[PDB]
Amino acid sequence: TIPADDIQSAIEEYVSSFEEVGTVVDAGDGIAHVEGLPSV
Amino acid sequence: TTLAGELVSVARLLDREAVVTRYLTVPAEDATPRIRLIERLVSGKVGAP
Repeated sequence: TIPADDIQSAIEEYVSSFEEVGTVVDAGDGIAHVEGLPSV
Repeated sequence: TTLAGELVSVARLLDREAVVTRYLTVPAEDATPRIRLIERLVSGKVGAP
């Protein structure tokens, strides 16, 4: 079942786990959206 | 049958914490931290396959 409310630790570590490349997801009119690049 | 039970249980677990689902559902290339995350969630809770 559900853990003992340690989920935040998991995710916070997932974030603390952060050569980097992103990918363009949208483009048009001179404006782009870039997925990735967690440290820009 | 226990595969089905545990998989629907972890589905409940996913729909219970939306933020962790958002995090593990990033469409990124080096997804390896994600996989760590998930086993970190149920390392000793469910079956191996």
